[PDB]
Amino acid sequence: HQPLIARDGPHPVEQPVHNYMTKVIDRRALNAAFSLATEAIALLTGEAL
Amino acid sequence: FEADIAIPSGISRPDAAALQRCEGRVVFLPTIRRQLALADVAHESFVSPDTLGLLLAYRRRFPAVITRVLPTRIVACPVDLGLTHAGTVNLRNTSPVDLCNGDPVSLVPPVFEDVRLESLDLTLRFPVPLPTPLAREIVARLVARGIRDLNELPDLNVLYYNGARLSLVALASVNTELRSLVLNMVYSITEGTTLILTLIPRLLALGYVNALLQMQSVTREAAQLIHPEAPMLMRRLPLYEALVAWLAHAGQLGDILALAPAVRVCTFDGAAVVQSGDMAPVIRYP
Amino acid sequence: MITDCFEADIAIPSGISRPDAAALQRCEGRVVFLPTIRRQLALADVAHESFVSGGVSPDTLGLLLAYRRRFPAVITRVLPTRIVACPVDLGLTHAGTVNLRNTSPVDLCNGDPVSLVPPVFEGQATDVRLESLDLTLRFPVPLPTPLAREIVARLVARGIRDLNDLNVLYYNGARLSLVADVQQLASVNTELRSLVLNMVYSITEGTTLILTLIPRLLALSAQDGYVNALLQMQSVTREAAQLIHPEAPMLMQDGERRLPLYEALVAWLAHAGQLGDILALAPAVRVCTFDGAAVVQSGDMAPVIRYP
Amino acid sequence: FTAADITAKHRCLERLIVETGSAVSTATAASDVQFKRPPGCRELVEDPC
Amino acid sequence: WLVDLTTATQPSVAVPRLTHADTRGRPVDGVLVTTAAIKQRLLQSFLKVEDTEADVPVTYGEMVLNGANLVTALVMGKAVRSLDDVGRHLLEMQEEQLEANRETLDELESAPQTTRVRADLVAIGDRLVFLEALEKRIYAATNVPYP
Amino acid sequence: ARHETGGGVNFTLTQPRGNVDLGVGYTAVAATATVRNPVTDMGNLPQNFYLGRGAPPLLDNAAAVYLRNAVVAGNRLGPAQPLPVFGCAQVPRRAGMD
Amino acid sequence: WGKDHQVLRLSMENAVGTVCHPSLMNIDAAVGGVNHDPVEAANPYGAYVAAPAGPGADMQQRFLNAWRQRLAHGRVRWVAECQMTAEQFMQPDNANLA
Amino acid sequence: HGQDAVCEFIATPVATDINYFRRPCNPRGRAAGGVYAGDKEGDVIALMY
Amino acid sequence: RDPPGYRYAAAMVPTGSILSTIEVASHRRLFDFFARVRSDENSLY
Repeated sequence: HQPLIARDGPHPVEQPVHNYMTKVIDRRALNAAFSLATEAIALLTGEAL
Repeated sequence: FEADIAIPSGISRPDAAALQRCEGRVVFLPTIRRQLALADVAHESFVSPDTLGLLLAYRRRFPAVITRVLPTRIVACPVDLGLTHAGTVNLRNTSPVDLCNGDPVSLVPPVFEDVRLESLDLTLRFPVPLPTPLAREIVARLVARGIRDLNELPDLNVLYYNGARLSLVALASVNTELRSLVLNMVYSITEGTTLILTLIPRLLALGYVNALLQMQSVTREAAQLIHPEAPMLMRRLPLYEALVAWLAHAGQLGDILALAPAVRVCTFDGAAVVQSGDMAPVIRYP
Repeated sequence: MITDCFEADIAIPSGISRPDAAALQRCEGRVVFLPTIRRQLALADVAHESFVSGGVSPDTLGLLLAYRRRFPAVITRVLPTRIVACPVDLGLTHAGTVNLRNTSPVDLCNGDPVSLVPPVFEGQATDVRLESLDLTLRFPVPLPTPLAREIVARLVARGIRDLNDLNVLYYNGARLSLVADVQQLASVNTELRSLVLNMVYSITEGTTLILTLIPRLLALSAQDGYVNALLQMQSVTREAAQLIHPEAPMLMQDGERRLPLYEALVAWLAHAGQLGDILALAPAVRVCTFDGAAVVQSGDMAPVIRYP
Repeated sequence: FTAADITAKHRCLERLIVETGSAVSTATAASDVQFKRPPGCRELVEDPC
Repeated sequence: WLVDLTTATQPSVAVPRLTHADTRGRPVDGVLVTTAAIKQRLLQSFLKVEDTEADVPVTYGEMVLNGANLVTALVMGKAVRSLDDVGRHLLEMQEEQLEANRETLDELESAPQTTRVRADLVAIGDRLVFLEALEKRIYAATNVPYP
Repeated sequence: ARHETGGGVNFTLTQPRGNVDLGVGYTAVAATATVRNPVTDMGNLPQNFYLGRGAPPLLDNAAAVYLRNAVVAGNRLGPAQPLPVFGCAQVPRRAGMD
Repeated sequence: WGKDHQVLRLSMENAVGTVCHPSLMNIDAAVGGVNHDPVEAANPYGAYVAAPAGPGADMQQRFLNAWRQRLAHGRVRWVAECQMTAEQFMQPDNANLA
Repeated sequence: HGQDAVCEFIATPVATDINYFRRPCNPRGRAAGGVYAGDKEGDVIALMY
Repeated sequence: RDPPGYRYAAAMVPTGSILSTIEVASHRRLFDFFARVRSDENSLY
């Protein structure tokens, strides 16, 4: 909303003004990389035990 | 494997329907990466190239066939990697040529006749997926038309494929768009046939190679050499350094003009002939 | 798996000194030419002593000519008793991401196909010699294809000088010089015959139309700055118009139903445009990094996807 | 000199002041001498010019 | 000059979940971020630290679609942040009265758990400000450059 | 996600997020304080155009080749290898910078 | 002053790579583009050259007699501009900037 | 006073501007040293000679 | 462009107040749906 201040003429009279608006989100992400090693696959699975 | 292409927000009602219209159409993405922006796909990212420029840039970039198109992101499955992972992806014809079963399919820049997103202010030029026997003919016709426009014929404007008439004419933009190919094809021949003309009379050395040469040139090449030298003449010419710059140039145009397939079409429980406008079940892995 | 990974096993011998066994683990992704596609080979079937003919060690030109008789394989993993490799000619991996290593002084880019060359460069002919077995391994040099089409053109043209300088390149501002070396006559005549059979086959009756268009080009090159930058300062067609005034034949035999210009280009592409593949070997590999960068530097490993 | 850029930009001031802090460099500081920027990476720079 | 960093901006909506504050309870009005270099020069001379350990909320917030707000996501195709309230007060309002200043729905949340935390508090003019340089906590021996 | 290279199995991890500026007007301000090392040396490096292409040459191949050589030669910048048609022009690489 | 506090020198002779490029005698993009809208004809006194008239003497009298009104129509461009001070010359007083 | 520094003399052309000497310089006429070089094998000499 | 007008029934019950007050129209481009009203308007109802 916006306030007013009255005035004398001959200024044309001013009326209350209401501002409406909406905003829109913007989308993002993050990234990281975990990589294992080959043999580490064997051991965890148990294949090399 | 599948990559995502994020649509930036602020899409109108027809432009969001415009990405819905191009369901299974080809997209080149620069690097295989999980997140990727839609500016990288667009025609603005190619800087603007002519049809010699786009054939270079379709050899550096990585083609992906668009699968399901979500309102927030475009999902793309690349051909070199995830198509060895995912077996069959649908792909939509845009060509005027019906794809038969088991055709090696290449993609060609749209020389014949292009979705522009007005809210985003970028254009998306897609290639035209037509098979490799036509792809080697249509480019070879359009280069050969460009030479007869450098002084046409009653023929050469008409192709027949699968019983159907093709029309390359449907033009003055096309002949100037494809012009930097023509200036390379004319250069790569006329520099070639003069080095042959400057080295066979230079050596003609007889071990058996000249016996292989002149017998194969017996009224075939030496008469072609003499009829060229009749329309010619017979300091030290910089000959041996002109070989290098030609072989580096001649071997380069063979890779632009190769137009190698990516796609093979193994249809199953469907028509053997995929029409124009329809989708074709598409694989690249044996 | 058998179609995806078909992993040849170079067996390592029994007695290897730790100076030489640790030399193999420094050679993780390099290129090994398997003579066949057996699942069991030996290092004596891989090394440079396997590469020799009877008493005749091949020069750097002829050493290309027996790469293409074998099967280029990238080593994937070097166990202490054997060395595992993936032959490129079948299929690389399941998901298909193998690693080379740049032994070249040249960086790569994404999408660049990789042609491999014998070790031509100066200060680079680097052979791992296993002194505890007497086995030298000439690991080849992987390069981008606008280099290997140029180097093979330098090595072919230098031998044809010897039947009667050239040895300096530039790649991205890096002056690199290749080794000027003696070249054997048996290797050059295989290269020399491979040109002239392929060039003369690339001439057809349509080519006499195109030779009329030479003084059009010097008429055109003085106007456009592109053709003026296309021809060169050192071309032949700039001299072969001022000595050559050709004229086209007016009629041709059945000259209405045949296409003169169309038959020349296809006969050109299938014999002369193919020719850079004929002298060298084919780039069966290109580089597709996922997330790192656009450029794989020298010495760093590089992810790899098969190339049609 | 390029006209198609100056004609392109909009005339809101509220906006430009935000952008010419965060705007994007034409050159690169990673090259050997100085280059048009490769397509890969982006250097936020403030051009008062 | 620092007084002109801080007075040129216009405070935003008041969410009384945050409540970053002193060990006195005076709430923190803002944040500075500098390099490690500038931070000293300001602390040596130009500024004084009015407090050391700050009280900080712990938990995030959570918006879950459980409830009638879910059905509308599926059936209606839309969602409203808390519809279990807006949906309510569009009933009572429909009956009782009119009051311009109302009880803001955001207000009625209970406070998060606040703990003790160490960060420099500085008073530039009238407002307390977290004065902070992250390049040690973060960006330490990670190769990412400091934005 | 999950991915595999050279036997190594990559795990890549993403979280999506979103931002809104819930202030009306300027809620934040950047201010330049000091200056570090100016990165670009302030030098005198002239620009050749002979790197360039798209300028129709002068009609006499005796003069064009005369100039090009008589300028591009021994130049901090101008092309090492004469301009390839479709490659990238490359600038000589210096032995070392200061 | 250079970066490192050297006195550096820049001069004409470094202008070569720019000027000496043949492209400065590239025009047509100009003349082809300034003639878009048709332009008038001034007193073409410097813009026209004739074929030599037959008589040696009578030639100039022919000249004067035929060109009288031609020199009385407007004023000769290249002479009027002789009195323009530089500062006067740049102002949009002389339409001949364009 | 103390041990005497041993001067030496390198002959140079008379033209070379003194301004090469009004800030610390290398006598040899060209900057030597590995510090300045790049990463390549031939650099250190390439700078030198 | 798709600038859907905001939802008055929801905004009838706000989550939290704004704080600073400024002429808003001075800088529009931050927003999407932006509307001025003089003292009242018919579409509000």
